[PDB]
Amino acid sequence: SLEDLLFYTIAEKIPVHKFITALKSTGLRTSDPRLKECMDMLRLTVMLDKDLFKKCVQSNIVLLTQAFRRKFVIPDFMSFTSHIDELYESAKKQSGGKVADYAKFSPDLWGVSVCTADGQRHSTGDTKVPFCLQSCVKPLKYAIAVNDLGTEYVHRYVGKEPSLFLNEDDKPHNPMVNAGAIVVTSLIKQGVNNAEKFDYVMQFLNKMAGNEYVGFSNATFQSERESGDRNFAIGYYLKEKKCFPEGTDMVGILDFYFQLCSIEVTCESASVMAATLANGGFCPITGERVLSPEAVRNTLSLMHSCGMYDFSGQFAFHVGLPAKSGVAGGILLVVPNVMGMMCWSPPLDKMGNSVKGIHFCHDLVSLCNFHNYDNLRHFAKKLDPRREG
Amino acid sequence: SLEDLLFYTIAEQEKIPVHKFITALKSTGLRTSDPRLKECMDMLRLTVMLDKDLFKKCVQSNIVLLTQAFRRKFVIPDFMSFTSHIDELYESAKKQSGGKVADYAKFSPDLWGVSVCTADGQRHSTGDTKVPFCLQSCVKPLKYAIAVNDLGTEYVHRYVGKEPSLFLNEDDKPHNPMVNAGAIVVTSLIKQGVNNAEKFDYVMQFLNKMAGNEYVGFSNATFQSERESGDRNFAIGYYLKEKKCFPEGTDMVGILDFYFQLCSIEVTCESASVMAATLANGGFCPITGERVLSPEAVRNTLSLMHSCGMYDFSGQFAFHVGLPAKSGVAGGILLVVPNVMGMMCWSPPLDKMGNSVKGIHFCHDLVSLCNFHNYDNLRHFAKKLDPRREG
Amino acid sequence: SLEDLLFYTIAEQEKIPVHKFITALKSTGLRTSDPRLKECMDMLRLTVMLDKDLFKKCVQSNIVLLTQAFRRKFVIPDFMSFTSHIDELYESAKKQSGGKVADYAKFSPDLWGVSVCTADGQRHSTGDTKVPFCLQSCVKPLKYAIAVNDLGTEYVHRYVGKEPSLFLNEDDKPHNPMVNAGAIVVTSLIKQGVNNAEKFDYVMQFLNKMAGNEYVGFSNATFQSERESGDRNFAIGYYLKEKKCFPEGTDMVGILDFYFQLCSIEVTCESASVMAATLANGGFCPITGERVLSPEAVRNTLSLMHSCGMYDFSGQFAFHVGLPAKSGVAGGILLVVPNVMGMMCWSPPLDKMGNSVKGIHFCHDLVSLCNFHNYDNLRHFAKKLDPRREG
Amino acid sequence: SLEDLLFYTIAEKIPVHKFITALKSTGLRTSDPRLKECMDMLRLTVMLDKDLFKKCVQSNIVLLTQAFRRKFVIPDFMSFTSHIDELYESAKKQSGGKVADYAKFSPDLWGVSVCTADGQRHSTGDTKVPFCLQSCVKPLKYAIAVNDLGTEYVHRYVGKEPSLFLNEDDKPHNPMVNAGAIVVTSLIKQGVNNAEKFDYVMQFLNKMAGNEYVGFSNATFQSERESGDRNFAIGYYLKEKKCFPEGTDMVGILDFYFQLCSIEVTCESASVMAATLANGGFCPITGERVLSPEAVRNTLSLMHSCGMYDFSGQFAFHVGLPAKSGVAGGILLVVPNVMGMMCWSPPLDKMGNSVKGIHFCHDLVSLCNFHNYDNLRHFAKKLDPRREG
Repeated sequence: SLEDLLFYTIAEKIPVHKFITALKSTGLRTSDPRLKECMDMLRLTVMLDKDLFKKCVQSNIVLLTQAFRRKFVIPDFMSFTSHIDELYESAKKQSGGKVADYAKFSPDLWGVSVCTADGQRHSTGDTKVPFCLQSCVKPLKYAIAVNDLGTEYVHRYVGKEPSLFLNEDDKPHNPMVNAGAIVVTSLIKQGVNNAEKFDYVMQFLNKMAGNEYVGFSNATFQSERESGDRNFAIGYYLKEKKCFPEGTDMVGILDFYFQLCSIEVTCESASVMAATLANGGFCPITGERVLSPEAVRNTLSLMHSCGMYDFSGQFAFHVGLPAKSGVAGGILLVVPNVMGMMCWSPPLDKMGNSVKGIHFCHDLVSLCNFHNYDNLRHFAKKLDPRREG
Repeated sequence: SLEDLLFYTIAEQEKIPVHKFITALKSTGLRTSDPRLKECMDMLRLTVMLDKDLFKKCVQSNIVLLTQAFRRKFVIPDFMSFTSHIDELYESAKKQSGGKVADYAKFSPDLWGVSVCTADGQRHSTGDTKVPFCLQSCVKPLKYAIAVNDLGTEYVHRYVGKEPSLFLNEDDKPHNPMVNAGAIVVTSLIKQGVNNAEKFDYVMQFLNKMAGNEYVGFSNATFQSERESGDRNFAIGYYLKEKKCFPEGTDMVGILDFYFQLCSIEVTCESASVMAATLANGGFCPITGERVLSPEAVRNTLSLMHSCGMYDFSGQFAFHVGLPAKSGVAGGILLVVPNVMGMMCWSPPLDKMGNSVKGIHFCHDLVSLCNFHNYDNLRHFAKKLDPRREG
Repeated sequence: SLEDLLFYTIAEQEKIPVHKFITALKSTGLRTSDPRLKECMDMLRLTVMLDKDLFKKCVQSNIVLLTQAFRRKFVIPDFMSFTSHIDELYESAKKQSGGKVADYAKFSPDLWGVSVCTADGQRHSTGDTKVPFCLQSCVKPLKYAIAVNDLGTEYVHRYVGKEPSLFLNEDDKPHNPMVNAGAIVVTSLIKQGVNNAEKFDYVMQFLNKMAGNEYVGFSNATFQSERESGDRNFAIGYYLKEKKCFPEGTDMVGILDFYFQLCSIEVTCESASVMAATLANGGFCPITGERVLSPEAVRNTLSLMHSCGMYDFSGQFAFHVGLPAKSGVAGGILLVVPNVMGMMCWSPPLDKMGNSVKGIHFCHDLVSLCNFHNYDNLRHFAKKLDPRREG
Repeated sequence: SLEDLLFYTIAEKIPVHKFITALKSTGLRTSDPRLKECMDMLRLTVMLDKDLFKKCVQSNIVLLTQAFRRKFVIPDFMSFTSHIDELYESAKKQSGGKVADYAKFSPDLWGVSVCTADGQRHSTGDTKVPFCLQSCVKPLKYAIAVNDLGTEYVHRYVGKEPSLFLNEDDKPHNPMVNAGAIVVTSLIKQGVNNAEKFDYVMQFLNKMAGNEYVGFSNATFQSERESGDRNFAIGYYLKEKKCFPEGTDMVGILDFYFQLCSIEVTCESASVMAATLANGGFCPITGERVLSPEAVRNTLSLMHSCGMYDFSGQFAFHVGLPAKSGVAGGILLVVPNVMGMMCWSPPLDKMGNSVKGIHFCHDLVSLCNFHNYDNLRHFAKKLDPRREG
């Protein structure tokens, strides 16, 4: 039987701690939601045997086996993890950039979290501090919209390419720019009032993050409606051009838009969000299906072309990964079929992207064959974390 | 023993006819003419029943590969079913009879062909895949790969930009190598110093390598037609000369002539499909096993195909198809599906934006069907089918 | 004696009837209601035959001008013939029945009127010149003149540009005061500090001066309509607020409301024609003799009318007509012929570019006929006729 | 009789010199072509009397009277002339600018010539040196074209407004830019070969300048075909777009275009050209009709909008006069109904206009009410040279 087979794999009686260290090794976290029952059993008890063991691991056997038979998308997780630490310390040195002077804390924070498509977790630095999604949320509400309404409908209102405000057919160029994000906001969960629409998006972000940290920054929501002249301008221009769905309260939508920009996450929780996008719309730490593959494909496409503001082409060329930056200092990054990530560092460059975060993404792809158009079979001197030795 | 084990798997009882072994091999998708199969095929022709021993004698040579092929470890294992899908898509697009043909081309509006060469050498064609047509702008990715391979990204991009689009961008570089201006600057970096005839032979050599040595030709008829309406290109040429866009000591009128030549290069669906596959395959020609391009050159070529490869229709195309491709005014669409296969679709009648009507139809169809989109998931892909899997 | 000499020139033998003197005066183009003629007309009404003495008693007052008028030293001396030409042009354009009316306006497609006031006070109208319509964008030159007159070119152009055309130019100033953005910034410089009702009264005062005190009104109907579709203007308003385009401590939503108000101001062809003439006349209202505008303000207003006054049609218009003008969505075209006269043409139906169809027709016609083009020659003007001359 | 009346006007016997000084005073030049016979008579002879006088002045009486009865467009010419000298010395101080590094002489040359619509002449500085028209010729060949073919026809090929190369209807924006000047060149005198076309334009420029200096700089013609890559580029682009008239040799037209750019003039002769444009198409020193009023109106219009390159709007706003600058350092300037001018000074500004020349044009209009939209009746503190005291 599997838990016998596995009992031998890990033994030659078993000391409990010695099984925990074995597990964390595979990349998994003790807290893993899919590992609940097993941890519940172990928490009813310090030295297992085939009967005691089988008793606990029974309910989560398929997963535990796949982790211990090194069948995760990244077999040598410990090795891959120390490279990430190298990349982190390397990007730490880069001390350029200005903080959003309108943000107001320390320019000495920096964090990276990884969540594989298999649930494997890693962090370095300030990964547990909450910060604001800002523009990092634009791909998310877009996914939500398409998930609920579908490509066809959603792109009656917004465009699908890069760049003024309005494209050929008088739609905002795409939903990664404010004009387009504002429109997309007006499509989500119509009819109900804003408070309820908001509760709904928060619920959706919760599934996306496997229920890890998602919060809200009223401080930020106030600064946004505060300095939102530019955004109000766009709003009226959109109203005038009849860009919204019938029966829309435009001033209402802007207010909604600002709340969404003030949603909080951490490197860790966000990395899980990113991971769901890596993973076909399935949240990798709960196994729950959150987004239609169609919403995920569309989101990854437009992140690719339009995710790093003015720097999107340079980025697509040298990095080749769907990412999305935001003004609080985040870079949501997705490596399809492998992992999702969240990089956070307050100081931005001219173009509005986290300086350290940009340094990190470049280094990452220069190291491993994660570039969209890297070949998995011949890739020169890069390394492939997906392979054993 | 490896050729024993395989003898047992194909032998049902202690002698195999030669036609039965041949017929089992064909279905795996390989052609008998496969270059990595030459010795084996020689040995066989030099003889009608093999025993464990007379068979060992004919397969030992290319055994690693004969194994992977019979043990269905190819990139598309059930190649026969995948192939019937290609034919359905082909027939589906054969119906779409829109579009106007280029009028500078004197070709049948009812020519239409598709060829596939997988990253492993598996072949399939259907329709007019043997006729030769000119690459035209389809050549742009190829010669850009050649440039970056001989000179390296850094140098080649001192002279040409790397992004979509008044002819020149901010740094007074043409926008990217997939537009005429960019293509003319790239043309000027290849094989510097030596004369045109040689630069040309040199590229043709390189194309032959990429095509695994199948048909690469040349159409003087077209090359003359090109130089007799290259008013817009001469303009570009003079403007670039003025903005100091070429390397030192470039003869611009000569580069323009070299560039008309390259557009006039000929291929067939089948040979082009092999070229596409070399690009799909990290630089190795998949039917010769030979390294042709630095993977750095292949990544770049692909990047720019995805973003500026379909003329004004690139954005729509990248969103809906998500595959690097390049079209040309002759009716050709070079298509690459990274890690899987290369393709070439040829149908002369173009739509409004300069792309083959049928080739375009076919490309959307292909991705509706299989999870080949750049941003499809290999685990969860809803209703699409994965030709890389078994059940 | 001056009033003797003139008595002799109009007296044919030693007593003049009053109706004969009146009838001779009318033909010179003056109206009896002329403000610089008031005392003379009072004296006359206070009385039917004048002798050398009872006439001296009624003309001494405004004698300088009565002289210039009877001695044909006006800017257009044979005013009666010039007037019949205006009517021909009027009738010529009355035939042109193209164009759509603004649908935000509920006016007869068959309303059409033209008024003339020369730099000397000579008046002529024909068609519906008594009906009141809204200035709309026709007000833009006026309030820009007011700005530059109260504040001076240098200041006013710290806030708005001075050239034809993404809303903002290089220096992040609206392009020019004749487009909505420019107009909204200008609106924000006038009468700073005090409240809107007063700023408004203040402008109306200034318009009354410019119109020699003839009809300036206001349409609340329109002002309400304007504020109920000012989505595009509120957008401009927010964008300007963001780019720090206003002076210190401007209330933007209030400026936008003030600006809708100014668009809703009412005039008639006749009163507007006097305004136009003040602009034609270096700033002096030609029927009151009163200075209303610095000539520095008048030159600028005119410069910008010539270059950005006819919406997207300014370049064509300046080439073919060569006269500063401004149109508005109500159907009005403020026209100035420097040193000669001002005009106002009103016909509600607009063409594709936002200009009155008949007003446009009429303006080209006018310059076909007379050498009034900015760049016609006063000596050699081929087949055109000069209304400033005698034979 | 007129020459009696005039004899008294100038006497109370007449010493010949004393009549010459009297004449030059009115603004006229002794060499005046319309004063030929009179000067011929005086040159058959030193102390006239009514018989002797009448004898000489008879043939040119109408003109001489109009000059001596101060009936010229500028009555107080001597006064107006010293202001011009003020303006000249004022602009002389301004020592910025770079010379066309591709031109190659002294950045210390500077000249202004005036020719009134009445023949009155004045110069200061280097007004007798020949320099190249360069772009200053663009309005001239345009006038020629329209004179011979008419507005309707000529604007089938070129535009009439400011700005890439091609406008809405695929015509160059206007003939003051190279693309448009090249087209206009292809319209002039078709059929005949270039040498003959050129002879014809030279003939036309001769009438325009009252037969004053017009020459040709082969040195310049060679530098032009030399560095003409940009121009060749435009040529092919124009060929491709079918912008030329049927049966045109495009490479031929470019060569023609370069010759025209190498035509020489002086401040003095050019000022006469400008004067013909001021004067309705009549050459003011010969009385000859050279250009249709239609060609003159059109030329003045497009000089107004497009004559000073990028600086055309600034210029139109602050100066209000039709002008046209050229890269050798000329500014052809026209004050309609009054005078024509030529300002020359090698050093250019960023935009390509003579620095001193720009200084001069601004000062000129700030002084006198010559601005297009100045009022001749109320004009504040400017002076009106057209009026007596």
